[PDB]
Amino acid sequence: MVLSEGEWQLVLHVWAKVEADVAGHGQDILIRLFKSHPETLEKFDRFKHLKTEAEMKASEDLKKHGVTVLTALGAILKKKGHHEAELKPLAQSHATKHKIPIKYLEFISEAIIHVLHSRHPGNFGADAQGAMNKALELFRKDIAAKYKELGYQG
Ligand code: HEM
Repeated sequence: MVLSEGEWQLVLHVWAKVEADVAGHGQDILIRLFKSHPETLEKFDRFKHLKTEAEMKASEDLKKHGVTVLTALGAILKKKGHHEAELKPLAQSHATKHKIPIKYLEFISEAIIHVLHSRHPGNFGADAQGAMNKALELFRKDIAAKYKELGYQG
């Protein structure tokens, strides 16, 4: 798939808002993911023990990881489709070390959309959401293809 320049502009305009508070958005997105799909929390030996949202919010480790995740995703989005170099190491660790099925990447995509919808209604109308969805679908399609090449495609 290929996004138009207009679609990338919608994606990067809302991402610029997210970047005003990377740590806050990161906490919201990961907590939304762990609450909506508790099975995903099982993949994190570091966070598996967290029992409630209050505990998740108070974890400094979880917040730091959210910043690491959003910074990586942000670098990918900014390449506007030419993200092959960035995807390689991410695909390798998530397929071989962490063992993260494409289904889970769908769950976090849903979490990202929910959080942007709640915090940025003015910059995340229908057209903007469609563009963000398309960007994340592209991300998932390319990651899936790399998974296959790496021998996982899980
Ligand atoms: C937009 C989606 C994602 C991005 C950009 C992303 C990014 C990252 C980054 C940059 C790290 C650091 C280095 C590495 O190990 O590769 C990481 C680690 C990890 N990721 Fe992701 N990830 C994504 C989705 C997921 C999902 C959906 C799961 C699980 C449900 C997952 C599980 C993990 C685990 C288990 C680790 C290591 C945690 C630790 O250091 O203890 N990732 N991810």
